[PDB]
Amino acid sequence: KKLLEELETKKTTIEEERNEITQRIGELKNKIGDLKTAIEELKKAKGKCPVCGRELTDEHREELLSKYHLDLNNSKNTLAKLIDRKSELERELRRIDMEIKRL
Amino acid sequence: MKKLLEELETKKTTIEEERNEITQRIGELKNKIGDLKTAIEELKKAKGKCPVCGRELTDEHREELLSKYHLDLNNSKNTLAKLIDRKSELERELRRIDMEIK
Ligand SMILES: [Hg+2]
Repeated sequence: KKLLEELETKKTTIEEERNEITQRIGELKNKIGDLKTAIEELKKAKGKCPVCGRELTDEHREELLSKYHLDLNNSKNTLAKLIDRKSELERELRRIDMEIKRL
Repeated sequence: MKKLLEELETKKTTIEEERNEITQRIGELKNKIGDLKTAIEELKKAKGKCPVCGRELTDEHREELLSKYHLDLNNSKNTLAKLIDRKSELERELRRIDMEIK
């Protein structure tokens, strides 16, 4: 019985992880999108920001570019890892059920 | 005669020059129109800071800037519609000058 209890609790723990990961994947995609369109605009700068109009030097443009591309890649590496993790948790869930149904 | 002919050739050329400048305006204009649409798209994303350079972008400045860009966008589209119609007309006149020339 306590075995069943532990399985049921482990199952809710997995679903919580899977639901949080699902939410993280969505946010990361939004972030990745924002980074790309930001990098796009930034490349059009030539002394002034094309979005807000304020002064933006080639030096800063460049640095802002390096920073955003580093943020973009890291977010894509995390996205990929999140996807794999979600797929793994789904197999665990199917398996945790397997054990339950039996008991 | 020979002077009528000259006048016809000289007018033909002034029309091609007009037609060629409008063509160039249209190209620039279109690119300015795409730039305003992309600047507005990014600007709609601001919430305290400019999403592009990270500077402070207050909600008040965002709306004002959004007003200016929308205003320049619609106008640019106004001029563009006009230039295209003018160019279409100049080409009508060019075809008409050639006839007169035969
Ligand atoms: Hg900016």
